[PDB]
Amino acid sequence: VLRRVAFVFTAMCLFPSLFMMLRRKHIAGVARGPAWRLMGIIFATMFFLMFTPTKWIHHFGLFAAVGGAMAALA
Amino acid sequence: LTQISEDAGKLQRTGYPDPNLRPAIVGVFTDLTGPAPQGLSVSAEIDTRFTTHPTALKLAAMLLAIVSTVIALLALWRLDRLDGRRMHRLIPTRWRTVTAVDGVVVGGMAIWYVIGANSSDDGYILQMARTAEHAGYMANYFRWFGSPEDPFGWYYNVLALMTKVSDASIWIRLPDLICALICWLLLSREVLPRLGPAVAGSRAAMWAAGLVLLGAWMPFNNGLRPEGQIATGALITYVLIERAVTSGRLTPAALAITTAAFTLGIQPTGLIAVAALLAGGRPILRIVMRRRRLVGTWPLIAPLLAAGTVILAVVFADQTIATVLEATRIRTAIGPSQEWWTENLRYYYLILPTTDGAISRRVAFVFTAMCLFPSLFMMLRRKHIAGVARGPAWRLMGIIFATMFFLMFTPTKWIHHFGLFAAVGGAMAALATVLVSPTVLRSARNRMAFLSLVLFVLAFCFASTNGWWYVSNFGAPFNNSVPKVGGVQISAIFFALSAIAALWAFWLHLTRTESRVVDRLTAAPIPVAAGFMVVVMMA
Amino acid sequence: VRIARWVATIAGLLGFVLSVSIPLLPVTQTTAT
Amino acid sequence: ATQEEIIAGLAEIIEEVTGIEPSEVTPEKSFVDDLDIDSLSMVEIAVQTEDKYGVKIPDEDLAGLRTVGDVVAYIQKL
Amino acid sequence: SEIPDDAVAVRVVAEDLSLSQGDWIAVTPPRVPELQSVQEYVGSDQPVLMDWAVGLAFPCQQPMLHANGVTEVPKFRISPDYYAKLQSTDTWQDGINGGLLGITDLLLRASVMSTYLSQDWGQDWGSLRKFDTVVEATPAELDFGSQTHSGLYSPGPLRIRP
Ligand SMILES: CC(C)=CCC/C(C)=C\CC/C(C)=C/CC/C(C)=C\CC/C(C)=C\CC/C(C)=C\CC/C(C)=C/CC/C(C)=C\CC/C(C)=C\CC/C(C)=C/COP(=O)(O)O[C@@H]1O[C@H](CO)[C@@H](O)[C@@H]1O
Repeated sequence: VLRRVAFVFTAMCLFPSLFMMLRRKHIAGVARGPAWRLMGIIFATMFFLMFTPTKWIHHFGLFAAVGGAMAALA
Repeated sequence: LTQISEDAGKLQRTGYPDPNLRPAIVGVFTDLTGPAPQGLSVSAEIDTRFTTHPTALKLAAMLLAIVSTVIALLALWRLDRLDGRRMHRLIPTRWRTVTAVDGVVVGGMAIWYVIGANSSDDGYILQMARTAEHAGYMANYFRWFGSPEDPFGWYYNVLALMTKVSDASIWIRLPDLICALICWLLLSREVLPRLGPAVAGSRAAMWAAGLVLLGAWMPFNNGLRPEGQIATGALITYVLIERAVTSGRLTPAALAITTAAFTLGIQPTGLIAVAALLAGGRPILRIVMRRRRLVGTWPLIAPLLAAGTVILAVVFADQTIATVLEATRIRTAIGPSQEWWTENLRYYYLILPTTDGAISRRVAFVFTAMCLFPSLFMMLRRKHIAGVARGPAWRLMGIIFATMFFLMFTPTKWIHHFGLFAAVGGAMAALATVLVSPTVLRSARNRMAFLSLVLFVLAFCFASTNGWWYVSNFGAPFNNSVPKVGGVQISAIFFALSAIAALWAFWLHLTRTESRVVDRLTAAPIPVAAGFMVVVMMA
Repeated sequence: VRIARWVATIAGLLGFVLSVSIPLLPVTQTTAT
Repeated sequence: ATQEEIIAGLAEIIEEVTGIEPSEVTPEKSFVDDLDIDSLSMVEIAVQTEDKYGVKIPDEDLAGLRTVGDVVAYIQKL
Repeated sequence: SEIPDDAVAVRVVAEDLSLSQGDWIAVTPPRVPELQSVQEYVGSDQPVLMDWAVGLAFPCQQPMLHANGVTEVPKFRISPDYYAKLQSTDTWQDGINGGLLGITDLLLRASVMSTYLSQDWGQDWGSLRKFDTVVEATPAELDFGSQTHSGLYSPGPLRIRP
């Protein structure tokens, strides 16, 4: 041992939801915690991990699940 | 004649109908000699579509549009000067201090301007600027069929009229020194005291701002690739939107509109300007709503739309919209598509025309990921931090986070070229080194963990080779291999220092927070990290 | 007072329509055969 | 103007624009002799006092009056 | 500078102590060349086709400039080093995707001629190819006529693909 539909739509639903949860600071509808956990996962698997490091780019559509719940939260 | 072996109508006329097979005219070559016979002619109208110049009507409309938006911004400046605030005392008392950091930044951007490393495609932009006086249309010289770099490219005309004087490497490269001294003179005088009293009262904050400006400027913006001018564009539109936010006026906001419009035009990677424009959308709108009572809406937003579309008067100065569409599809067909730049940033470290991938990803993991994320987390976690003023800081954070999902890997497929936010990432790093300062982070654990992160990301930055592009690495300390000192690599010893700091943080997690050795070691880790990177590049 | 307010609107959006009409304007192409 | 309401509001705007917690703000502390503001950051708070209070501040008294008695003594003189 | 000043005679000495098929050498009698710098040989009047990687290191040689649809015919092809030329430069310009090399290899013969970086022998600065035409010819007369005015029409789609 020793990219136009799959990410940009997910960004266009991601950017409003973060600002809405930031400004309102608690929502009547959605529960508080695992919303922010789904934020944490999507917002961490978008960049520092897969964009800053650059570990084998362009496996485009791998937000099949969490992007779905993000569009639902949108 | 006719055909012998069907008649196929009533003539010998034959050929394909597809208008994608045409000759590549190089000349009209023959091998028969003598006087020319009658009835012999070969004629071809060459496709001089882009080589135009505007008529009297278009030139008159261009001049009327320019002078009309200058009149309407002067009328706007007379309109919003109705709160009786006069612009006395030019170059204010905030500016007339000279700090010791200017001897590191002005006298460090001149030694790097003379001896430093040019960018990858500096020859490309110099070569397509030296020939555009005789061609007359700013031709993308090399690749795309003689089609122009004019869907935007006004800036190369400045280099085109700048090659009238001698075109050595020290004189055509001067717009990346003047735009390196109106970045810093706007980074230490107009955006750090705007960012609060802590970032200006400290000296380590302005030091890490200067050193991160230097360390993010020196690999990328020093060439002829106009990414330094996008840095100065984003910084000018940010301070020109913030001045308008403070004093309540609107003509700095309209000048910020036209500057973000202009420095959208320099490069298609100039969307950091419109991101900086969009991030101040609510304060501009509330300024319009404040002045919406005394003066009506229609004389208020008409100079905004006037000074928003005058970028089209410099972009479309000598290119028709049909000509520009035929110039932009051409790159779209035969050009590198977004799936072509992805497997061309790792493979052999080949020189690519508008990209740096060794240094870009290695410049942008550190200097906007060890000073972007901790300052972001300490910003949105602690809702009321003592020194830092919220709103001028969140707008700059929005510029950085908007341009990471607006330009990079959406609309254009350039890989990370870190030279965009070399200016505004300096102020970003100043925010970071006042957000891990001992006056805001009481925990020695949470400081020592960040010092472990700093040492780890500095180890990752030293992981690859020490390799410059074409003739900048004619002679280097470590040209081919990883930089190693004392047999073992410097990457491994900074990994070991990261391990030592991480263990010292995990050991201080359980004891918990004295202030004897930790306060002297993690006081301002950003300027010492960025200064080590600057001095190793300079050395 | 109201003069500068008038000058901000007219020849402001005249500047807008002229600055948007610049691409759709005549140009004198130089053809070569 | 109940000498505490106005003061609290002006500290809420100092915190919003200057970014200083409502602790240093006393009459004993001021713009340039004790606290740290600047000539162009103080026009932001000047225009915010003109916003929430109908008090058209002259351009010479703004630079003239040095302390934080400037902001109180002018909203209580309509 | 390796051989001393009293050294008078040289003799090339070779060996092929590797018996596989891909291990062979060839020689040529030694020569002391007549070395001229590039700026002395290539002036500022003979138009060269600079490759895009090397434009800033060569800031004085006049590149081949195109005037209303035709170019000058180049005489040299100053290029970057071998790996960046083979994998990064001539794949950025050829007649497949626009390119400048599509109007040089169709018309001119390129032959590499020997260069050495001065005082740093052992580094590939690049390569300097000397074009020569296949048949002797003259630049065309090219009578041009202006004032084909336009609104927003294109005359027809450009040739981009077969
Ligand atoms: C309420 C109110 C009115 C205002 C208040 C709101 C406030 C405060 C702010 C909101 C904003 C605002 C105010 C607006 C008011 C004003 C307003 C109404 C709008 C203003 C908006 C702003 C801020 C700027 C406006 C910008 C405008 C109007 C024009 C900009 C110039 C351009 C780009 C025009 C586009 C031209 C057209 C029609 C098509 C061009 C196509 C295009 C742009 C991109 C496609 C072409 C491509 C893909 C090129 C890429 O090709 P490549 O493969 O990358 O090639 C590389 O190039 C290098 C070569 O060296 C190498 O790397 C490669 O070869």
